[PDB]
Amino acid sequence: ATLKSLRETKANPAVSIFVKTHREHPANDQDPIALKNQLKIVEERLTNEFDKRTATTILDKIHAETKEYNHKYNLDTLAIFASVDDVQLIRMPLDTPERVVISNRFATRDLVRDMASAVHYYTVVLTRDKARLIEAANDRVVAEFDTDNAKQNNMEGIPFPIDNNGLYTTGDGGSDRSANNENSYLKEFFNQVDKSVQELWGEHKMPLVIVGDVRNISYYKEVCDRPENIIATVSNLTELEDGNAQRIIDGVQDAVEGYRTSLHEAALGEIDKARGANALSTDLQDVYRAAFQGAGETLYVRRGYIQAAKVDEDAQTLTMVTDDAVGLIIEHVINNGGKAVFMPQEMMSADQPIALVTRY
Amino acid sequence: FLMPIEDVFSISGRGTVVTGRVESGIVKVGDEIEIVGIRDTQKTTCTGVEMFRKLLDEGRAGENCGVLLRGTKREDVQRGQVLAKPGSITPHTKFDAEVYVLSKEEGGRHTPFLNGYRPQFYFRTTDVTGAIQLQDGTEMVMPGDNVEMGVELIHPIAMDKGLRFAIREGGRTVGAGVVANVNV
Amino acid sequence: MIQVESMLEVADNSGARRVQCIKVLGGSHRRYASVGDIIKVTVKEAIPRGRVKKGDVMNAVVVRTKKGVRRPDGSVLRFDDNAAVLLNQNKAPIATRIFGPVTRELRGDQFMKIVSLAPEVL
RNA sequence: GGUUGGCUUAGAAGCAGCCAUCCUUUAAAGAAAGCGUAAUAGCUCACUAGUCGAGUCGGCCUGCGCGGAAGAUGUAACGG
RNA sequence: AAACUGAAGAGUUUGAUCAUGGCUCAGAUUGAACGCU
RNA sequence: GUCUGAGAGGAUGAUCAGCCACACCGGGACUGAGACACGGCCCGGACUCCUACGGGAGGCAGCAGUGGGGAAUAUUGGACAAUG
Repeated sequence: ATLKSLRETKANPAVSIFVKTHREHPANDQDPIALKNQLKIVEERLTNEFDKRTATTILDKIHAETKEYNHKYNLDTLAIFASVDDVQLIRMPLDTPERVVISNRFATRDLVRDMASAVHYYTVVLTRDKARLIEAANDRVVAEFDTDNAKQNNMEGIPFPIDNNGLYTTGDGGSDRSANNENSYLKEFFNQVDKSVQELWGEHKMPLVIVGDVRNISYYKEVCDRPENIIATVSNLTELEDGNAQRIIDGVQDAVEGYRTSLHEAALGEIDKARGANALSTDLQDVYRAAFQGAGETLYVRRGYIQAAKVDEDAQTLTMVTDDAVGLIIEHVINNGGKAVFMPQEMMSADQPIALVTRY
Repeated sequence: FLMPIEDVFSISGRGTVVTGRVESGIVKVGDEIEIVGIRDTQKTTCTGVEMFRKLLDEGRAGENCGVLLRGTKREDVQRGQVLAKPGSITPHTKFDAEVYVLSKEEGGRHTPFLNGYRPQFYFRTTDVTGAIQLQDGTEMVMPGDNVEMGVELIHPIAMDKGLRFAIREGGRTVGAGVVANVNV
Repeated sequence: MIQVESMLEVADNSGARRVQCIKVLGGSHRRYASVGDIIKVTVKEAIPRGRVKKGDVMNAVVVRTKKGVRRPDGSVLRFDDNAAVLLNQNKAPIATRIFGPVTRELRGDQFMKIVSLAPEVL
């Protein structure tokens, strides 16, 4: 059901069927037809290259499981991982092309992509009266750091939510309104908020997104202890005091996607560095060989590059069978401890859709 | 006569002009010439030779004359093909080459040339993906060696026995070759 | 003498008709641009469906001024308008026709096509 | 020298990490104290023999010093 | 002597019917294009 | 006139013939029997070109033909032998 189990499960044959699928109606009208077409493809493929008994057994096992599917609660892709024994049915957001892969292992490259796309971060919400802190992973709020968080127990700074109970906000103080110390007081309040954020970050380091009015964001920026840890600043999020934590998370999504895009833009420079050092392979067969013998450190794939090839394992040659040679290379790189990065089609040219930064 | 095509444009009332360094031979107004390479061979005739916005008497070897064509619609000619004397030079895709693999001191790669390698081949003014095919007894070519290999380009390229090309991967030179035989 | 917030007529065919100086370039407190000086402008009124649109920020070179330009013999040469010619992002002319005269201060390398396209060069 | 000790790991070879740290030829040499390698390679060290000739090596304690030691009108932190 | 010669309907609303009424079709024509030949 | 229609009507105005208007855009006229002149003039304009930078040249909606636009439309042919 998870990427771990799918990658660690072996079968013969193992069938991965990926069906293009829609969230809304009437777009989801074709999801039953698309699934049925994709199942016809695999039925005839299995009957052709294994036998009628294997084909009918696998297709019966997956039919019994896809009969329940509502098709009204579809995500943006429906993946089916079938063997003669077990059948797993997952709905992935991301994307994929309608394809049938039959091999000794499941086509888990799209799950690898989704896993490699994940970002875990803090969201510091600032107003002139209060600060909030939300821990987040992609689209969802992990925790909102209230008194019930139990990670604020040994806090030496003010724990979240930090209300601005400064002297000028209540009226005891010194230097009444004629002094015009509001900016200095608000600067120090955001400095203390930053102190709390840094205290909580020093145990669970991960980047922060600063959310709030443009003036508050900037006052915070010229006060933050580690301003180079800030990945994004969102100044058009609404109802920052009473709003839902999930609402804040939904607000920061354009910034988070921009940060992912910037991460790929940066990986461009890593490829150039490897090319200069002559430790980069871009030929498909060379990439396969280096990935197979554990020499691959970082694989870069054009996000949709799918090539079928006549892979020979013992002879260690690749010619153009395995329907996902790129997927097999991804699996080898992940297995031998390397990383996989799926770059957008405009960061990576269609001339060179794959690039392995090798270990030596 | 041969001239690789670098730039293609069209002038109203005059026709398609193909610019390029004339490699050899002579071209003058009225000469019949064929456009050989990438696509299928097509004949045509010369109507104008000009450079620096002035008409020239005839384009000779070395000079950068841009020759004008008759009836070519500027889409049947592209960067990479050669303007050649008819009959001379045939568009090939399978050719044997005496390829020397660069070492790591002249650029080159740290890994050998192995059968099934697909680098880009630059001949005169274009690069085309190829398919190195070593003969029997050779499985890989050590960086620094030189050997005869067969190449199956992805589209035809006009070549003759003795033309020098360069091999490249990722924009850096991985070897230099000279054609020794052209097969069909 | 052109300064920020000065309107200049456009002396080429790039579609703009009036530009406003928003920066005099080439110095941290530089006050004035004369002929041959590169300025940052916004185009304030352009012709419909031209190359340049109203509100665009771009480079120009001053090609004539009302203050005048001095010559080595001590003469001054003045014009009836302040006029610029729009430039690329690499400070090269984007003009195929130059309107009105220009001066020989544009002689050099980067404004040679302005000089050769002007109807007359003083 | 056994020997890339075993395990691990993509690798894992004295030198990522974990468990041993044994034997041999010895004058001596560690299942290695560093550098180095993707891992190897490589350069050292410990240790022994030779040369040299007389004192030398390392911890502990005490006294007085040194660095750590940047601010705003003028030296300007012995009153001179 | 002659120029004086010309006129077709079908399907589809209903459980079925008649009417109404639209839509569609069979013909002729072209400075025609396109597809196959 | 053409197509359709039994007709009445409906649609249409390629090729052939009559009439009109136009000749890169605006304006003025000259010469002449006749022009406000398609391959004439003057002035102005836009565009293309030449220039020694002072100044100049041009108008295929004639026949071929080129670029372009387009679903799409031809030869850079011959002769004045015939009718004019």
